[PDB]
Amino acid sequence: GLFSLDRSYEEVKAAVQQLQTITFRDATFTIPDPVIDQHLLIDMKTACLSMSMVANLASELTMTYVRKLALEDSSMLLVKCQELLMRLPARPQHVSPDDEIARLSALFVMLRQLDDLIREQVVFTVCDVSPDNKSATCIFKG
Amino acid sequence: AMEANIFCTFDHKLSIADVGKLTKLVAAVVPIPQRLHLIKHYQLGLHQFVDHTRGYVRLRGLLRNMTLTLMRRVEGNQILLHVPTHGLLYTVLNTGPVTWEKGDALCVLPPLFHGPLARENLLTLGQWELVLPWIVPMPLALEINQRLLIMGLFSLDRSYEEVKAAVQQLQTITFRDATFTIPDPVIDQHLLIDMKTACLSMSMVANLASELTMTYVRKLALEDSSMLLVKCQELLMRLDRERSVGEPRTPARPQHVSPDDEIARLSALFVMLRQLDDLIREQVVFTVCDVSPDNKSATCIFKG
Amino acid sequence: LSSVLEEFEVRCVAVARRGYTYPFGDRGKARDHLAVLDRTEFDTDVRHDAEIVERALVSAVILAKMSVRET
Amino acid sequence: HPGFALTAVRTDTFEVDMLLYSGKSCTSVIINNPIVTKEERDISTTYHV
Amino acid sequence: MDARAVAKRPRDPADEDNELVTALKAKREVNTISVRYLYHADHQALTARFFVPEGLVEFEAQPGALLIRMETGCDSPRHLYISLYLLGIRASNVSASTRCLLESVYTASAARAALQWLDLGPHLLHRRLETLGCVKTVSLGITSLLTCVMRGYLYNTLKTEVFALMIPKDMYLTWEETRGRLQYVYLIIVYDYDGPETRPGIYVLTSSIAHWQTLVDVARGKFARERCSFVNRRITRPRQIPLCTGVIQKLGWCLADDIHTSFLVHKELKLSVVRLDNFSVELGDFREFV
Repeated sequence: GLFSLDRSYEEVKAAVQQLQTITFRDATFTIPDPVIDQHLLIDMKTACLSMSMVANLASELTMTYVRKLALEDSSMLLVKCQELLMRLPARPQHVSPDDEIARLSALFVMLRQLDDLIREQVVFTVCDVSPDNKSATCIFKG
Repeated sequence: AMEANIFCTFDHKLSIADVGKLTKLVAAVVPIPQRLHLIKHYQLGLHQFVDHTRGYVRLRGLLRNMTLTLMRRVEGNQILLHVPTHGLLYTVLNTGPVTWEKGDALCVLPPLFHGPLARENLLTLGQWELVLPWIVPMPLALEINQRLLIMGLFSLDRSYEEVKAAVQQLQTITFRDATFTIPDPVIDQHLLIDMKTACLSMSMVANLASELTMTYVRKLALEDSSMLLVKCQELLMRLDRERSVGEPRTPARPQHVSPDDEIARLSALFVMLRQLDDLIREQVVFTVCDVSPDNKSATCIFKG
Repeated sequence: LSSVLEEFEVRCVAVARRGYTYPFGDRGKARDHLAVLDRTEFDTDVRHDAEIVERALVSAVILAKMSVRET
Repeated sequence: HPGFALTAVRTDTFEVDMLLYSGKSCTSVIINNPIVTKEERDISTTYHV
Repeated sequence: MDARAVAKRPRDPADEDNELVTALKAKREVNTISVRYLYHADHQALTARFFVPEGLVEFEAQPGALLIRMETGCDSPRHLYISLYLLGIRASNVSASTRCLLESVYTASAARAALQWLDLGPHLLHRRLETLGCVKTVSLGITSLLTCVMRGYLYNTLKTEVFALMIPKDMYLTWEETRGRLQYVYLIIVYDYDGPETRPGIYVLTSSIAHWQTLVDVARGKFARERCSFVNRRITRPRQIPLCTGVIQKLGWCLADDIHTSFLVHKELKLSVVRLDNFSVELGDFREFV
């Protein structure tokens, strides 16, 4: 729903052909006719409003935490992060324990409503699994 | 009929003095990794998850999947362990550092004992001990979980005194009744991988989200529904002071970008939240009503 | 001194912007010097200005020494 | 000595063992049978007669 | 391993004699106490007794009113049990005439201490509160001992009468024009943002919606104006970062058909209120959102 806009309609088809597939747990799966909709447009506005506000909540050091790490340390997980981010010691600009804890607590408010748009309420919590795999006991019913 | 219970036994023999130490724990939560019937004591407790290089995040991330279970009635050679049911009353011991006022929203957290010794040692047994998670009121768990996340960002820069003093204050919480300092995640001049995975989980969204939202807000702004998207665009600049008489009024946006590589940045953004998801949402698991005198026993309806 | 005298309050008030935030081992002691720091003014007589400066710098240096843990 | 007179007051607590006389059959005392309501503390079960 | 035992239907506790009677039967003694039947032996509902100051007893003698703990600095008391009505004087949703009405009834230094405690701190009200349930069986005294339901239906002892929850008509509002056969009750604080202070906006929004996703989304319809007040403040005041716009928590559920207009009677002052009837309690927790 995000990729479809601000992009050529033929370019969207290359992503829809592949993003609908999922290879979770070895077995492949396919979405039945995904379509951009006004039902997604409210899902777009709730994300574009929430994700943009998260940009004005990270501390000036917290956003710099990546660049602080790469100058001193590197790892296989970090190497993928270097490509995902924008192309191109030292004193922190300020370190206020109260200002930092306040901006942090407000940042979690945006995330708890942000994760939920892809989260679903749990319907069952398995405890045991039958060898036949046809059925299993569960907890926390909806 | 007898109430349904979980039998448990010790492979090690119990001394008569050791059996009496369990009598103090008769009304205390004992986490269990998985629902079962007979259970070896090596499986019992949170102690099996103890690790060296692994940090505090590994304990809570596995503890959330664990099945909480009350102590019931020790039989000597066996131990009952009834599993609480949702919506029903169940006593819990005040194992946690903080006293419990009536109506507080309790929730489980792994223990965070600090430097100098206090009450702690209880059940040494075969070079093994039965540690228990702290039971804490919800508002405090909202704070204690955050104090570690800030100190992990400061792990990179112990060199300067300003951060070196600021870490000491977050290390020392100040609340009602007795304070209990939170041990420093930093050790051996390098952060543990679990807190590093947590700090990276936030640091990606802290930066990668900034340049990815710019592409989409500009097109939705034309629709002019609630008008917030136009005001939201000024928020993207992340300015504090008002703009000086110079550029840019418009927020920074990515240029060109490969047609397919831009898709990878979007999937990479949300996946970091899943590693952070254990820290995103504390959840209540007990709700006390009336509290016993001397803030020891408690009466809590079960949750979850 | 009236040109410097107006600027003097700006740099003086700016210290309070950081003094409320900077951690200390006894926040209740440093707060007293911050309270005196914001009460600074200037009497119409020029002669009183010399006393307020000592009332400020002495209260202020006690705060600044703690940042490096100076005795 | 100033110009002010002073008149402090001071209460004093005295233990007292009262006697209580009353006439015969001065009042009725109708009573219902005592009843045991049951609460439910999660371990021990308190009652209230 | 008795096959005759597994085939048995479960034995009711009522089929057995009362546990006190089982002890007396062995000695065949007859105590003066009537152990023939145990009162309050059949209650799925949970309750607890709460001592309350006499200065907050008003608009609580009628059974069915929210109790919310409120910590405030000093340990003496460590907490206070505000009424939903007493909190309405702070609410902007209440009509100016209705606000002046009940506020005169709360003319006590103890009730006056509540309004002062809301003013002393920058911290937002929603984190200071914690719902405990609803009023039942008021002690009525110099220091009332209110009983409060933690879960289940409100009702009179021996189930002789079912207590009804009372919610003021101004705080109550509806979304869908077609109620379902069932709908959950929610307490929903909604801050609207302003210069000197972020004013609270109390609401109680019963809705057939149960899933958290659709509930907050339909909530963004009528409450969209507050969202513009919040985003405007976020850019207005750098180094000032208020959180949220509103807060939702489940209060329970109701049959919807029971709802009807009603009014409280206290101190010769009628006060119209929406009247939930068979309000089973199902307390949840505050859920932050924008």
